[PDB]
Formats: sequence, structure tokens, C-alpha cells
Amino acid sequence: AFRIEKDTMGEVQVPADKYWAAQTERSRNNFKIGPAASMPHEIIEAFGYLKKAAAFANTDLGVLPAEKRDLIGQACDEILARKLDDQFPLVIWQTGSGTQSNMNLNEVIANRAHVINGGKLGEKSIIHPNDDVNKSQSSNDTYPTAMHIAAYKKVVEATIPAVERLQKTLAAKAAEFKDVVKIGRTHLMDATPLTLGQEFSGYAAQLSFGLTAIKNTLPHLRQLALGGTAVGTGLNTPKGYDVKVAEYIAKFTGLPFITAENKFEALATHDAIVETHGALKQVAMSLFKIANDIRLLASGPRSGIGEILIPENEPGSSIMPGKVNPTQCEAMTMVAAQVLGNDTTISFAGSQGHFELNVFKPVMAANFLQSAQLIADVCISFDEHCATGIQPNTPRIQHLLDSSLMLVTALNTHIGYENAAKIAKTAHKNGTTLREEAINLGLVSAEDFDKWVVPADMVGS
Amino acid sequence: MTAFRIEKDTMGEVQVPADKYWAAQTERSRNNFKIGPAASMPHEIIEAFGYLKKAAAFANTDLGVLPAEKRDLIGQACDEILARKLDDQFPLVIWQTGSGTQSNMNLNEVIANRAHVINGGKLGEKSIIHPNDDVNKSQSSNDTYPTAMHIAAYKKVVEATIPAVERLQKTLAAKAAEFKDVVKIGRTHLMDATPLTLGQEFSGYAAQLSFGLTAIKNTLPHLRQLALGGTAVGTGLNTPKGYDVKVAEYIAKFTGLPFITAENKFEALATHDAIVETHGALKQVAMSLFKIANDIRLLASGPRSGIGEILIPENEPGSSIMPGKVNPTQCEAMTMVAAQVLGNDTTISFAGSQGHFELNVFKPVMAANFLQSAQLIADVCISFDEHCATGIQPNTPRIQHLLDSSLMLVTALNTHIGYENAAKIAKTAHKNGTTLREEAINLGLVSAEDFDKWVVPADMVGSLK
Amino acid sequence: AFRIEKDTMGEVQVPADKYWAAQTERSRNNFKIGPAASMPHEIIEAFGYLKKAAAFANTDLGVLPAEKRDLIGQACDEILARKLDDQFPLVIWQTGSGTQSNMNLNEVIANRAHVINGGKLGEKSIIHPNDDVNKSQSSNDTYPTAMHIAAYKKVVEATIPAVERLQKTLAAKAAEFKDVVKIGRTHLMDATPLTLGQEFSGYAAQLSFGLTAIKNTLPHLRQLALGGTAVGTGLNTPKGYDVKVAEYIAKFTGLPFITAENKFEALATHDAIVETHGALKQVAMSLFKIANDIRLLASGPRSGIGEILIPENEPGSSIMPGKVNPTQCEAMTMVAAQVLGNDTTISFAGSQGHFELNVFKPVMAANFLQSAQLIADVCISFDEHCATGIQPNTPRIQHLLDSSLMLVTALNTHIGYENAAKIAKTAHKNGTTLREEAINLGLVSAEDFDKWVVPADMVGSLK
Amino acid sequence: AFRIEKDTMGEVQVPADKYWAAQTERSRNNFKIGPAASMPHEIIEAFGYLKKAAAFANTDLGVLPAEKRDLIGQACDEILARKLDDQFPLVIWQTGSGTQSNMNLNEVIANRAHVINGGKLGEKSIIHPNDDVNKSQSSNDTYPTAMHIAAYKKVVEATIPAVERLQKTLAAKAAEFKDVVKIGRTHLMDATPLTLGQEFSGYAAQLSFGLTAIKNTLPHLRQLALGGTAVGTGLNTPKGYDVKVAEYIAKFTGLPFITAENKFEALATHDAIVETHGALKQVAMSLFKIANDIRLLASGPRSGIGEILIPENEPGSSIMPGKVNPTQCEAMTMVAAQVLGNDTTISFAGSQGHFELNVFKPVMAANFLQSAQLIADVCISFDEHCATGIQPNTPRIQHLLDSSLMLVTALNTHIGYENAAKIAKTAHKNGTTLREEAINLGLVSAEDFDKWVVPADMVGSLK
Repeated sequence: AFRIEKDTMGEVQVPADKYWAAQTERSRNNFKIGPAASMPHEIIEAFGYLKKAAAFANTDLGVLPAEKRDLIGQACDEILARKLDDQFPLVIWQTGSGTQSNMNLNEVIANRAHVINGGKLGEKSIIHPNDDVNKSQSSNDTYPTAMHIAAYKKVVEATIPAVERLQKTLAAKAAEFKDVVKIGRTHLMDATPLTLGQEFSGYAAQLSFGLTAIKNTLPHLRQLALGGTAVGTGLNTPKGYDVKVAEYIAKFTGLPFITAENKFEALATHDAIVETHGALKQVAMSLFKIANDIRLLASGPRSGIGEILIPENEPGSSIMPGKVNPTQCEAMTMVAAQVLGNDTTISFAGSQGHFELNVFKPVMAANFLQSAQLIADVCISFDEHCATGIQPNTPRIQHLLDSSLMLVTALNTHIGYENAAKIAKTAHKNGTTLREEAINLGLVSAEDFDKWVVPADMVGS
Repeated sequence: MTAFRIEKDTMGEVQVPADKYWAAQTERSRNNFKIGPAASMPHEIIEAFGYLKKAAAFANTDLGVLPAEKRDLIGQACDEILARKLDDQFPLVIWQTGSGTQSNMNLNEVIANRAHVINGGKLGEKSIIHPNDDVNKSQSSNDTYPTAMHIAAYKKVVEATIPAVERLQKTLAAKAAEFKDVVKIGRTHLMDATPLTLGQEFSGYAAQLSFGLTAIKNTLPHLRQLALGGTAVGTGLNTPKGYDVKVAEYIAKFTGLPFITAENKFEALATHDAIVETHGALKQVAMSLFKIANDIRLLASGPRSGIGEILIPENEPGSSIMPGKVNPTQCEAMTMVAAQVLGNDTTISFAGSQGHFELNVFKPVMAANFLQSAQLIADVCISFDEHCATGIQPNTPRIQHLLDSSLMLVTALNTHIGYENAAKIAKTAHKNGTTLREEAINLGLVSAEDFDKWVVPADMVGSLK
Repeated sequence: AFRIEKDTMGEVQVPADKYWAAQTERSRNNFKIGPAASMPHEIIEAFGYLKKAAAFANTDLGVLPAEKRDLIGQACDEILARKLDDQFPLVIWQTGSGTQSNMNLNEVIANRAHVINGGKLGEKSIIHPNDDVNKSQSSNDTYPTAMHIAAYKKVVEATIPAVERLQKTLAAKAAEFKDVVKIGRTHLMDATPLTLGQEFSGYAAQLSFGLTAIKNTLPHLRQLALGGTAVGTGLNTPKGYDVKVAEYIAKFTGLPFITAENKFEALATHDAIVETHGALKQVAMSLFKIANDIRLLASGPRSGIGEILIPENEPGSSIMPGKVNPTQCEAMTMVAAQVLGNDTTISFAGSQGHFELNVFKPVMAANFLQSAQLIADVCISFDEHCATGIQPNTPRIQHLLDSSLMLVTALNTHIGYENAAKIAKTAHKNGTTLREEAINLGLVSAEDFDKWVVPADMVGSLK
Repeated sequence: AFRIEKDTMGEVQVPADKYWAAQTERSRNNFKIGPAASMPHEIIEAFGYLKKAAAFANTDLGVLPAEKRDLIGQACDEILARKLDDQFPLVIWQTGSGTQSNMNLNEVIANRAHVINGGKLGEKSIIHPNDDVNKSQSSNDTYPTAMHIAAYKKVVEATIPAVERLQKTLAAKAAEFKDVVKIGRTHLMDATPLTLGQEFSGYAAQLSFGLTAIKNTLPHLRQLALGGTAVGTGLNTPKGYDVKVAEYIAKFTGLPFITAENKFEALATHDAIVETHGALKQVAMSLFKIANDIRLLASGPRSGIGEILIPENEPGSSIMPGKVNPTQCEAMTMVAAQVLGNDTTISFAGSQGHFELNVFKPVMAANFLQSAQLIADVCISFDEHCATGIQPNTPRIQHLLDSSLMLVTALNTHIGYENAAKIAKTAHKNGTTLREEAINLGLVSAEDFDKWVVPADMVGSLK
């Protein structure tokens, strides 16, 4: 049922059918914390790319035979094609450098290479997990490299396109609604007019600024630690490895990775993760506000605001029959709340490096990838199932527009602030219209009032 | 423009502004930590130091290690600090050494020099009361600064914060009783729901503050424990036997508050876990207050194009441009204080994790953030109570219109016709712009008699009859 | 491979073999956010208890036939026995009330009950998901009730016992090490002596205070919303239902649940979750400090502090051969960092209720249960694989103790601060001992020095 | 004494000699929250700039007479010259739009202008606070404009120069110590060598990245809301106002302000403040790490690491005579902890806009300005009083370098990982050196050991 594998600390019984070896099995047993195998699959995929890249670079620089490169490459291709997912059983909550997941890659690739070459599991592998699979490497540069590959891939392939898709919908709605005049609200109180398209133009601008803020963070994020080995010096790397291995990662992923400018910064900190996550959090706070506005505007349908109609996707209540809720808005606001807490966790962890190494790598990686993924997923969901189908509730908009006492603001440059205030305050106290009191107070003729107070003329242009 | 005199410490001579009662170490700190506004160390911490330094002198004299003549001069100088006569003798910032050594020595130097002058001496002479050997006898910064933090924190919470939250809680409970018969429409997800009384809604706000008051009070047993007697590392090195309990007796006497010595002096130096504990309760209260304030501004929104179920006091003009606008400005002040308290909770929690070995050296930043939360919650609860909550009234006609309009009054039919048939009525009323009663009858799903029997808003605010 | 199910909005194609129905399938398709089936299994278990209790209470109060109660109870028992885990496909990131997971329970119970009774999956069930399984209920009171059952269960059955286990080990170490005199460090700089036992007594006291702080929050947490229904009024509940259903949940769970004192507070807020999570976060900040001290004390083995030995459980490096790291300390500090962020999320969500309902329920539930579980798991792991095996490095401790020039502090009450500062500065300049310079300057005699500057006598008050 | 002033709500007793009027006095009395006059003076200063700019733009566009512009400008110049600081008594914790502080500017400028023109305080001003001083404006566009002027000025005139000053010191130290070989530590355990200069080069690179990250946020922060008025539409502004007023603000400040691209974004959000603050917070988490490392490196003198010598600026203890602490490091770590909490507050508030206006403006402004100023001040302090004076403790560095068993890593490419592990583990078990055991195990000759295990050859790539 078990076979014997060895590391420098002794013999370990390993499930006889699994490709991992002693150090993986120790970690599996010694860190029973949270759900099994919680290390993000994106980190394992990133490891497949960088272990293949290291083997290719080592062979080009004359320190690894091509025959060993090809076996390592084949095992990495299998990991990448999702053939060995059950060979990675380790948790986030392991050593803070990710040594144990690095050794999980090294052990699985070594044993699987042995079988690819015609051997049997339980035999000494032709490929050594440390001397061959890990040649010219440490956990300390490989794990950060996996974090930046996985982070950068998710942001450019998932998060940015999802935010762009929603931004384009909001901008399309701003144009669709450019002639719908509604009442502004400030402090939640009745204000002066704006178009529903103007209001949506603010949401669209928020996401355009957010996109720029995320993209600004990509030059730091594309920098890879690989080549810094144990402490950042590149001890035991061949001359030129740092640039050559970054070039192979860029080729295999199709993404613009470069070697990190300062390998001490790249090991002792995750400042690039802090930087990019700050921009994800900025987008999340903007999305919170947009979602919250859309549910306020949709509130009702009879006893709220009710200025917009949203798609009705599912029953909203188990007890209130026929109720429908702004449930896509709720998912977005909850995802935003999660991203803010993830920012606390990443910022705290990012302060806590000691000397040559930040040992909070897995918790920073898992929180980062959750934020990037959930922002991408909820932007797509919100776009598909809410934002694309928003329409005005025109009769309700018109009533709420004509009802505002703060249409009196149009009179300021004709009669002055104090006189205009007396009209609005008198209408409020009496339950009357602005026009009725402008006339009764002797402050504006009926004729001037009708010329001077026109909501369609109060929206700029 | 300054005249000077020479003071010295173990590192050398320092030029000190000639008429100031502080000495070499205060003047070093004043010059070496030009961080934020001058004199930012909270006055409540200086006041707390006045109490504990006087207590230490009384205890030391009772335990035979300080002459009564020196206790008396130390007490006179402490009484001047407590009388707010020496505020200009405390120039140091929050952002100093993280133990507060420099503020401890600010107290020691001012008390030593002011004692010498009270006694008939001249500033510039070596004091008859030594700053380290006499004013600081049986003490460290490491136990005095935490003691000052707990005296100040406990005093603010019991004298200011709790009474202010209690005052607002009582108003909310009074309004829950005042509005017990006012039937309004509930909203869930911001969507029209089933009836509840305005009294019931305010009862929830009142209950939230009752829970939060219990949560703060549960934290006081840890907060009333004082570090004084731990000295350098927690061991009580250089304290007379009995000093820890005796000096806590004197602090309790002078403050009138029930302080006790800490059970574990290592915990009391190496951590500020009591500050983390009590501030988490303040932050709980802040998150409740945010929700209460946000609901009150939603309920008051309009006056014509919002919800407008309640009338709130109109205290000031709301806008510089929109003439006659009035905003729910007390609600805004409360939401902003609550956002501040949550950030203070991040700072305190982070700092509270960062102790090393025998000492947590984030003491001033934990102290300053704690005291800001405790003070702002107290002030904004009083302001909100005085200027908003006591004046809330229902907008009766607007309540009645929004109540009668809800299609979710149909929920009263569920136990009589089932969920699916009730949904048909509400969906059809929605599609046609009609009333529930006219579609129940149009569809033949309910008789007039049963519709009026089963759909009564006043019956929907409790259990089945 | 699909059958047609209906809700009040129309027809839905449902996977033909699944016990869920239209509303579950809509949610599963409309909320493609994060991994599938992310709603915590603890929330589904808590739903099993409360759905069974509601059916039992409804029959007792004459509104649900016993035949329907029995079928609901059997399906709930299967949920509780983890026989139907593949029937709950929905995510955290759904509607913020948990309506869709409530309707997932109601649909799976209704269809499973139909099949238990001899029907075929796909026929309209004998048990209606809204009228029978959900009788006298809303999502708005069931989901908060599931949150409190799951939260209270996890804190009292997992988190508190784990923290108690580690507290007991730290207290035992405080006794084991009571006579080990070591150097204090303040600001990371050499200070005066304390015992290694005293230092561990601090850690043990931190966890004792934290346990009290958690337990103080349990009276609010065991209050259940069940009976508030849609907006807190108990619309469509029989008189007495609130108390009766809480009594059933307390009996089924063996835990002292009661009906909530105020059902408006119980629906419109999750203030009890904020309260209890604040206490978990306090314990987490204490644990971070304890774990960080232990790794600093174990640092080396030759070029660090090195005052303690800890269990060496696994290789530390892929490149530095023979390196071993304080890996259990690292897992605990990373879990602590997670709990602080979870407290930000929970506090932010807790502020954001509107009117009768807080609609951040699933995100508050999932963050809460993560903190409570990870603190339990990491305290057990740390205790087993680190704290139980801590031992002093006897000769290293003695070297660092004898080296501190701040042993001169023992002279203050004999010769004064200034004279002591002179002895320290004289030894430092000359690279001599405190004893040599105290005798050299005639400030203290050999016999007085050897009686007065004894590290073992510097770990308590005078006398 | 008092005088009666009036607003549209009624009569108010105002302190008789003060230039403010009814609305300032209402706010002063209605918001007794925290210490008086807490609204940041940088916001008042930014208001002086923008009110003068608005008057100039209004006169150019023919809606304000030049005689009123000139009086408004003279009063704004007095505010800018810090002559009227006692005329601004309001708190942060006022209305969330800052209406009351906008009206404080309007009232003080109107009344001071009347007095400058030869009138008596308490008469009706020749300049109306709303119709003249606030012509073409709202609180809703003026207060965000004040926020961005203040924020941008503080970042580019204070925060960036201060961080640049420390970055350049850390880069100079990286170069000074480029040949000082010391031991690396990973997980706090003995690792392989790096130069003290390499270690400093990491700190210098962290602040270079953070400076780039702050500067990336400046294009959004330089955008001004002014011209949006009440809801973003520019109601009651003359054609061309938005661009002209920005041009006057840029001229008066000397800073590259422009009008905001979208006035709805500029009123309904403070997303630029969230963006820039996130960058301040990134720098703060880097500074925390740098300061913590410097105190760990300085720790001792005997009980710690003690690889560097730092300036000794003051006594460290009231009780331990001669102790000196890394106090500049402590101030920096405390500021950094403040900045992270400030980021929680700003992020939370940034999410909380409703419809056309975010009404958390004062709390966002005050937390932003505190972060920007404290980062500036503590970087200057740490540079002057610590970083500029760091030097190596040469023999301590050499002892800790030579002591590391992970120097064995030099052998990996000669004998393999497993044989290198056998040498280090055997030295550890026997309490012997790597060299003794490499020879005793027969794995490496003395001559090969001496040629291969050379720390100065382990700080870069293979030859």
C-alpha cells in the first residue's frame, strides 16, 4: 500500500501509486490545516512553466544534459495539460516560502520522468529532484516566480478583459440614456437634474480609471525572481541564467516576463503583489459603489426609488411570492467586501519580510488570485445578467424629476440665493409647488418662472 | 529667539530652552522626532502619568524607600499637571520611541525640575528630586506607559463612551415605544417587503446598541489590569515587595476607578491585547452605528423624490448652491466616525501582533488610535442624540401610501392559498399596474371576504391569529 | 440528460438525476463566481438541523401534517449524515440573503422526500418546497440561523478546544522552564533577566485572556433568528414557534441555542458575527506574536539567537542542504494574517445592512467559518509539531545572559542610576566585566557585587 | 460677546470679533466632535487657491465685477499668508460633503472683504457669501477640488522628496558596503552569503518601485472637479469656466492641474484618493520591512544579531542605565501601521458614495493628508538620525558569516545535494565545523574545501 522514499531526514512511507516522494508526504501529514490540497492550481501550473524553463535554460548553458531536459519537459507538459492534478496534495498553510510545494514539483517530476523513461515507481529515479529538477534553483526564487506568472496571467487574461467588457456596457448605456433627464441626489436628498446617461458615464469613467491603475502595476508584476536562488545572489546559477530562463517563461506563457531588476527586492518582499492588489482593491471599491447605485435606482417596484428596470433572473424570496431582488448587485458588493479584506491580509503580510526572504508567500498568492478571479467572474456575471439589460422606468423618472424642490437652483442667477431659498422653503412647508410660491411670495412672475425653470436646460451640454 | 541653559543625561550636554521645566531627554526627543504636529502625545496619557507618578511616590514612601518630603514635592508637581497648569511642558509627539520612554522621561524631568522650584530652588540647579532615582523609583517606561494607556483608556470608555452610547440607546428605545402603533412597509434587498411597525424597526437599533454596550463592558476586566510593578521586563526588578498591589491601590484612590494590578506582568508589557480586545468592541459598536445612521438618512431621504418615511430635525442649510436644501448631516458625521474606527481597528490589530520578546514597542500609536475611537464615538453619539435621534417623527401620510402600495402584502395569503397562487396575484398586479385585491378577484383566486379577512397590515406585524 | 422543473418565473432544464430543482439550477447557472459548490458545508449541515426543527415545531403547533414532517426529517437526517453532499452546487457569491441556498435545501428535501415515499424524481413532490419544507420560514431568518448554528458549533467544538490545548502546553512549558534564567530583550536590545518559564507564562496568559474574550461573545452568538420570517415580525408563524423551534435545535445539536431577543437586530445585522470574529482576531494577533517569538528564539542554529530547540520535522530548503526552518511558526503567522483580513471583510459587511435585512450573509458566514477552522487547525498543528517539543539551549542561554551589560540595573537601588550608567559605560569602553569596573571605581566591593548582581535574584521584586 | 448673523434658516449668535457668520457658527456648535478646528489646514489653504481662481475666472467670463474679484483675492491672499488661521474653527466630523467648511470660506472671505473695503464687521457685506464668493460653485465640486490640490501638493512637495532622500541614502549605503560580505538569513535561519551592500540594494529598490507607483497615480489626482457644481452638470457656470478656473489654479499653485475628464466620477467618488493612498500604503509596507530589518540587524549589543552599528541618539531606558534603542526604526514602523489603517478607512469610505455624491470627503481628506505628511516626516527623520550613519560591525559580521553551516551550499555543484547535506548535518550533530567534517567523511579534500567554500565567491553566479 506504501513504498519507501528518503530525504535527508530519513525514510517516509509514501502512497505506493503516487508520484510524489518523502518531502511531499511529510508536508501532507504535518500541515493538516484547512481543506486538503488548497494550494491554488494556478501556482502548480506556473511551476510547470518555470520548471520546464529552468531545464531548457540549464541545457542551453551546458549544465544539464538534453536527455534530462526532455524528460523534465514531458512531465511539465503533463502537469500543464491537467494530467497530474492528483499529484499535488499540499495546503496553502505550509512553510511560508512554499519549499514544500517546490519539492512537490521536484519529486513528482523526478518520479514521473523515471516512468516516462521506462522505469518503475519505487526505483531510484534517473532524474534527481534536487540535483536535476531543481538545478540552479531555490524555493526562494521559484515560488515568487510562480506567484508572478499566475498573478500576471490571471490579471491580463481574466480580470482586465472582464472589467473592460463591463466598462464598455456602462459606456454604451451612457450613450443609450443620453436624453433621459432624471433627478440628481446628493446626501440622498433631492438635487438638480442630470441625464441617466451622465450618471452611467460616471460608472464607465470609474472603470476606465481603474483599468489604467491596474495596467500601471504590470511592469513591476512581470519581473521574475528566478535566478536569485537562496538569498538573491544567484549562487549556483550559470552566468546568463536569469535572462535566459525569463525568456523561456515568456515564450512558453506568451506573456512579457523579464528577469527582476533587483533579486533581493524579489525575494525579501512581495511589493509587486501589494502594488497590483491595491489597484484590484481600487476597482473593487468602484464596483461596490456602481452595484449599490444600481440596486438603489432599481428599488421598489412600488415603495422605493424605482428609476430603472433591471433583468428579473430568479425568484427573490422563499416566502414573499413574486418578489425579485437585485441579486447580481449583491454578488458584486460581497466580492468587493472580500477584496478589501484580502488587501488587509496582503498588505500586512507584505510588511512582514525578514532579512533575505518574505515567508508569507502562499497566503499572499492565494488571496491575490482569489481577488483577481472573483473580480473577473463577477464583472462577467454582472454584465451578462444585469448591466446589459438595464432600462429606464420613464414615468417614474419623470415624476421624481418634476417633484424636486431643488429645481429652484435654476433661479439663482435671476433672483439670488436667498430669494430662491424662500421659494423652496415655502413650498416645502405648505405642501405646494415651487411655481405656486414664487407667485404668492411676489418673487418671480408666473411668466418668468416658466421661462427660467426648465429641467432639460439644467444638464449642461 | 530662544534663551538656553545646559541639562545633561548619560549621553552628554543638551541646550534646553531656559524657562522650560523639561531637561536633556525631552529636548533630544523634541528635536529628533519632528513627525506630525508638535506635542501630539494625547493629553489623556499625560494626565494618566500625573496620577501614576503620584501613586508611585505614595506607594514608595509607604514601603520605606522614598522620604515623605520627596513624595510631597513629587505630588505637588503631579497635582500641577493634573490641574492643567503645565500643558506647555509636554512637547513630545506620538511618533517617538515605541515604548514611550521619552514621554516617561518628560514626566520625570518636569516633575524633578518643577519640584525643585516649588521647594525654592532655581531652574538650572541639579534638582533635589532625581528624575531616575526618585521620580522614576521602582519604575520603567515599560510598565508606566502601559499603565498610562489603561488608566486613560478605561477612564474614557467608562466616563465618556459608555454613557454616550447609553444615552443614544435610551432615545432609540423611547422612539421604539413612541412609534409602536405606526405600521410601515419593510424593505429587504431594498425591495418592497411585508409590514413592520416603525417602533419595531427602531427596536432593532436600540437592541444593537444594548448588545454593543454588553460587548464593551465584557472587555473591562482585562482593561482595568495595570502593568505597574513589572518594571524593565515584567519581573518587578527593583520594586519593593508589595509595590504592585499598593501602587494599584493608590491609582484606584486618586482616579476613583477600580484598577487592579495585572495578573501577568509579561502579558502586560509584551502585548497590548487588552487594547485590541476593548477596541474590537468599540469597532463592533461603530459598525452598528454606521447601519443605524445609514438607515435614518435613507428613511429621511427626499423630501419629495426619495423615501421620506421619517422627519428629522433641520439644523442648517445643506448646500451653498441648492437654496433651501437640508441634509442628514448628523447621520454623515456618525458614518464618517465609524469609517475612522474601522481603520483604527486595523492599526491597533496590526500593532498588537508586533510585540518582540519582553516588550510591545507600538505603545503610542495603539494609545492614540484607541483614545480617538473612544472619544469620537462618545462625541458623535451625544451629537446624533441631541441634534437628530430625539427629534425623529413619522411622516404619516407617506408611510401609509408606501405601506398600502407594496405587492408583498400578498404574503398574508400564503397559508390560505399557497405560495404559487399568491405569486400569480402579485405578478399579475405588477404586469397590469393594478391592486392585489382587484387581481385576486379578477383571477377568481380569492373571494372578497377572504382577501379582506386574510390581508390586514396590522395583523402582519406578529404571529398568526 | 435534463428534466423540466418550474418556478413562478417559468421552466428550467435541471440535470435529470439531481434532487435540486428550478431555483437551485438558475442560481448554479447565474452565479458562475469562484469554484463550484463553495457555500460552506457547515451552513448546509446547520440547515439540516433547522429544517428538521421547523418541521417538528410546525407539526407540534398543528400547521404541518405528521406524514410530511416525517419525510422532511428523514431527508434532513440524510443531509446531516453527509449522504447528499453532491446535491448542493451553489456558491458563496449568490444573492446576499442566501435565498438560493435556502431554496436548494427546500428543493432537495422536497424531491428526496418524494423518492423516500416511493415516488419518481421528476414528478411534482408530495412535499411542496415553499408551502411545506419552508412552512413558517424565510431565507431571512433561516440563513442567519444556519450561520449561528455553524459558527457556534465550530467555535465551541473546534476553535476553543484547540486554543485550550495550546494554552495548556504553554502553561506546562512555563512550569518546565521555571528555573531557566535567560536574558530579557526590549526593543530587540539586551535587557535584564527573566526565566524562560516567565516568558512562556506571558504566552499562556495571552491565550487565557483570548479564550475568555471568545467565551464572552457566545451569549449573543447562540441567539437564533428563526421565527422572524420575512422582516422580523414573525409573519406566518404559529404562536410559540420561535421558542419551540429553538428548543428543537438546542436538543438536536446539544448546544444552548435560544430564540433571539430582538428579531429585527437578528435579520438587519450580523453584529454577533462581528462580535465573535473580533475575539477570534484578538486570539490570532496573540498567536502571531507567540509564533514570531518562538521562531526568533529558535533562529540559527549558529548565526542567530538560538536560545531554544524546536522539533525539526522536514527539510527546510531545496538548495541549502541540511537547513531546517520553523515551518509551524510560519503556518500560524500566515493564518493570523488571514484572520485579520477576514475581520476587515466581516466588519465592512456588518456595517452594510439596509432597513430590515443585511444582505452580506454568505460572505460573512464563509470568512467567519474560515477563521474559526484555520485557528483550530493551526493551534492543533503547532501544538503537536512545535510547542510540545520546545526545549532550552542551556549553554547558549547562559552565554547570552552573562553577556548583558544591563545586569548593571541590579545596582541602581545601591549606587543610583548615574553611578550604574558609569559602571556600564566603563565596562563597555574597556571591554571588561561589570564586576571588574564596579570594584575598579570603588562603587561596590567584591562581596557586595556578588550578593547584589545575581541573575537568579533579578527575576522577582526586592527581598 | 456676540453679534447676530442670519442664514436662510434664521438668526445665529456669532462671536463678535470673528469674520465667520451664521453657517460656520451653526457647524461649530452642532458638531462638537473631537478637538476644535480639526479640518486640515492644507484643505483651508487649497480653498484659498480655488476661491481666488473662481473669482478670477468669473470676472474673465463676465459674471463677477472686477471690484469684487479684487476684494475676494485680497482676502484669499490673507488666508494663503496664514493671517486668518483663527477664522476656521470647524471639525473633520461635519457634513460629509464639507458644505460647512465651504461656507466657512465664503463667510470669512465676504466679511473680511467688507472690512478691507472700509466697512464694519456685522454690517451686510458688499460681497455676498453665496451669490459672489460662491458664484459658479458648489461644496460638491469645491471640496473635492481642495482635496486634490492639497493631496497633490503634499505628495509632490513633501512625500516624494522625503522618500527620494531616504532612497538615495540607501542606494549610497548599497554602494559603500558593496564589498562587505555577510551571512544571509531566510526564515530567520542561517543561509548563504550576500554583501551588506546587496542587502541595502534591496531596500533602495523597494523605495524606487514605490516612488514609481506613487508617480503613476498623479495623472488621476491632478484632475479637478471644479465646474461640476451641484451634480456634475456644471449648472450655473458660464461657458468655459471649468478649463479657465483649472488654468488659474495651475498658475497660482505652480502645479499641473487640469479639469476632470468626467465631473460625475469627480463628485460621486474619491477614487483618485483611493488610488494614490494605495501607493502611499505600498511605500509604508516597504518602509515597515526596511525599518524592522535595520533594528534586527542592530539588535544587541550581545543578545542579538549586531551586524550593523546605528547612531546612538538618546538614552533608551529610564531604568536600564546605558541602554540605547533603535528608536528611529520604531517611529517608522508605527507610522507604517497608521498608514495601513488609514488605507482601510479611505477604501471603506471610497466604496460608500450614493448617486451623485460621495459624502465621506472630510474623513478621506484627513486620513490621506496624515499618511502623506507622516511618511514624509518619518523618512526625513529616519534618514537624518539613522540611515545616513549606518556602519558595519566588521568582526560580528565575520563571525556570523564564518559560523553558517549553509556555506556548504558552495559544494552542491561539486559533490551533489545529498553529500553536502551529510557534511552540514554531521557538523551540526558533532558541534564541529564544515571543513573538519568534509575532511573526516572523505567527501572533500582540505585543498578543494578551501578553494570552493569562499564566501566572496558565493555572492554571484558560477565562474
